[PDB]
Amino acid sequence: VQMEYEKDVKVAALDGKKIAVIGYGSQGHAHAQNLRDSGRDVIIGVRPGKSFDKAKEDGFDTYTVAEATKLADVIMILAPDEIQQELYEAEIAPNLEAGNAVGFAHGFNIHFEFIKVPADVDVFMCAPKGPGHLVRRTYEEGFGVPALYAVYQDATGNAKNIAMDWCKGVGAARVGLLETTYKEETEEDLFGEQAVLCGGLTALIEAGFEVLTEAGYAPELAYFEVLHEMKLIVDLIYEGGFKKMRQSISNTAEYGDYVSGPRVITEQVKENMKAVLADIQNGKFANDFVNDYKAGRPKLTAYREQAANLEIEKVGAELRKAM
Amino acid sequence: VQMEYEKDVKVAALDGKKIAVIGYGSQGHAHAQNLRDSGRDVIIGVRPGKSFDKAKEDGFDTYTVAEATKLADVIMILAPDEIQQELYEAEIAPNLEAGNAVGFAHGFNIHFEFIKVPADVDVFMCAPKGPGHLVRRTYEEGFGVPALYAVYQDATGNAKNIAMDWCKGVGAARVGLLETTYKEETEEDLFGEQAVLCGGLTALIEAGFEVLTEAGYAPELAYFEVLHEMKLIVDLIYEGGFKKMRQSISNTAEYGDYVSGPRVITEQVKENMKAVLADIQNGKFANDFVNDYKAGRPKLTAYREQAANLEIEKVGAELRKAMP
Ligand SMILES: NC(=O)c1ccc[n+]([C@@H]2O[C@H](COP(=O)([O-])OP(=O)(O)OC[C@H]3O[C@@H](n4cnc5c(N)ncnc54)[C@H](OP(=O)(O)O)[C@@H]3O)[C@@H](O)[C@H]2O)c1
Ligand SMILES: [Mg+2]
Ligand SMILES: [Mg+2]
Repeated sequence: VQMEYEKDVKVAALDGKKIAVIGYGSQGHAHAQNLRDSGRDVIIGVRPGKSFDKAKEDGFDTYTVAEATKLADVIMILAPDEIQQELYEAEIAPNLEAGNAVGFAHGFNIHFEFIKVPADVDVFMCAPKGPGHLVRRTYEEGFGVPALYAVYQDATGNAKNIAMDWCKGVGAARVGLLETTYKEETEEDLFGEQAVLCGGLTALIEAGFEVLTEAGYAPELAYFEVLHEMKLIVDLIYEGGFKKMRQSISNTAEYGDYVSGPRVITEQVKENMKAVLADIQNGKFANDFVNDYKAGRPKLTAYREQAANLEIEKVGAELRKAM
Repeated sequence: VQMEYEKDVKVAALDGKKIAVIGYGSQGHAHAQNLRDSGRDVIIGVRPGKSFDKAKEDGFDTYTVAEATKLADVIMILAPDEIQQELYEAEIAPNLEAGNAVGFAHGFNIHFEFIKVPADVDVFMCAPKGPGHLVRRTYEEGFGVPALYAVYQDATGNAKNIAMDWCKGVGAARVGLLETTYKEETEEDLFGEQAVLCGGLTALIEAGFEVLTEAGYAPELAYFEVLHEMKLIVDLIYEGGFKKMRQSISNTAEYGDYVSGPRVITEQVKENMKAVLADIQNGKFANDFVNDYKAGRPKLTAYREQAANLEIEKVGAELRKAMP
C-alpha cells in the first residue's frame, strides 16, 4: 500500500451532498467541525441533550437522529460501537434512501455484521489515527491526523471517492491516507489497542510498578521509572523509530533494552498475543463486548472500579498535582 | 517520601564554592549553563576538542579535567558510565582534596563500586529526569525538570545541602525533588528502562508487529497500530494516568484494554521482570555490560546490526519519510 494525499483525491464526491454526523463525542465533534470548516454542508443528529446542547451552541443545526438521517445524502455514524446496532435499526435504517452513503470511523459493526446496510446504499469508512481532540486541533493548525479509508459495499460507484473526500474534508489527506478493507481495519485496530497500545502497555507498566513496589522501592520513585519517563522514550520512537530512541539513550540503557526486552516479552507472550488476535478474528471478543453492554456493562463496571483503585493511579494523581 | 521544592532547600551550600563541571556534552552544558544563570560560579573541565572550545566560546573558563578538578570545591562528573572510571582514576582522583564534593547524575559507578571516592570527600547526586537539552531549555523558560537527589557518603556534613542546592541551581527544585539513595536510584533506573520503558516497550511493539504481519496484515498498517499511535496514548497517560487515556479511547478500545492486557502480560511475565530485577540487584547485569564494553562491545554490536534489519524499522523509516 502507498500513502495518499489531497492530490490523490481525484473527485470531490461530497460536492452537493447534505451530510449528517450522528453523535457528537470524541470523533463526532471533530469530523463535523473540520468538514464544516472545509465548506461542507453538515448537520448533527443526536439524542438529548448534553451532546445535543454543545452541538447547538457550536452553531450546528441539531436534529434527532431520524430527522438528520432523512435530510441527508451522507450519514456518518459516530455513536459508541455498542449502541450503533440498536440506534441504526430504530432511527437510521427507516430513513435511508437508495443512493445514500453510510459512513463509520471504525468497522466493528459492519465487519461483524451487527449492522447490515441495504444493497443500494454505500458503506464507507474514514478512520483517523487519533482521538477527536487531535483530529480537530491538528486541522485548526493547518495540519491533520493520518487516516485509513475503506469501502464495504459500493452501490453507486462513488463510495471510494466519498471515503477519500471525507478524509480530505477532515484534514487527514494533508498528512497521509492508507487504503484498507473493513476486515483489516477492524481486526488490526482491535488487535493493536488490545495487545500493544492500551492493554499491553498499561499491563506492562502496572507489572513493572508492582515488581518495584513489592521489592520495597518507593512507589513515588517507581511512578517516574515506569510511567512518567516513558513519554520521552515514545516521542523518540514516534520521530525516528527504535533507531533514534536507542541512539539517544545511554549505552547502558541501550544494552539493557537489548538484553532484557526479550527476557520480558518472550515467545510465550507472542503466543498470548496470537490468542488475543484469534478471539478478534473469530468474533468472540466482539460478542463479549456487545453482550457486556446488553447486560448493563457489569464487566466494564468492575474493571473501571478496579482501575480507579490502582496504587499507581492514586500515587500518579498525587504526583501530577504536585507538579 | 514527599516531593520537595525550593522552600525545602535549607542551606545555600554552593555559596562561595568553586564548581567544576566535568564534561561538556548536552548534560554537562545544561548543568553548567543553568548554574551560571542561577548565579553560581562554574568552570568546565574536559579533554581537548570540540567541546573544549565550545565551552571556551561559551564564556566558561575552560581547563583540562585534571586542572579543573584541582581548582574546584565541587566536581560534577557528567560523562558516559563507560568512561567515568578511567577518567576518574587518571584525572580526577589525584586532584581531590579533603572536604571536596564529587557529584554524579546517575549512580552506576559509585553504587557498583567501579569508582571509590576517598572517605574525606563527599559524594552526592542530582539526577534530573530528562536529557540535557530539556534540562537547559526548561530552565531557560523559567521552570525545569524534576530530579532525584542522593548522598552516597557524607564526610563534611554538608553533602545533602550541596545536592539539594545543586538541584536548585539547575532548576529542578522549581518543579519537584525526591530524595533517594544511590542504590535505589541505580537499581530502579536500570529496572525501569530494562523491563518497561525501553526493553519491555520495544519488545512489546515488535511482538505485536510480528503477530500482525505473520498473520498476513499489511506492515504499513501494522506500523500505525503498534507504534505510531502509541505516542498519543502515552501522552494521555503522562498527562492524566491510565484514567485519562481510557476516557479518550473508544469504549471498545477500553474494554479490550481491560480484557486483553492481562492475557498478554501475565503472572509469568511479572516473574520474568523479577528475574531482570534480580540481575540488577546482584551485579550480574552491571558486570555483563562492563565486560561487553571492555571486550570491544561485541554483543552491543550484534544487537545494533540486528535492530537495523527489523522490518518495522525499514517500513517505519519509509512511512515517517512520507509524513513530514
Ligand atoms: N474515541 C476515540 O478515540 C476513537 C478513535 C478512533 C475511532 N473511534 C471510533 O469512533 C466511534 C465513536 O467513538 P467516540 O469516542 O467518539 O464515542 P463517544 O466518546 O462515546 O461519543 C458518543 C457520542 O455520541 C452521543 N450519543 C450517545 N448515545 C447516542 C444516541 N442514541 N444517538 C446519538 N448520539 C448518541 C453521545 O452523547 P452523550 O454524551 O449525551 O451520551 C456522545 O456525544 C467509534 O466507533 C470508535 O471506534 C474512536
Ligand atoms: Mg487501535
Ligand atoms: Mg479502536
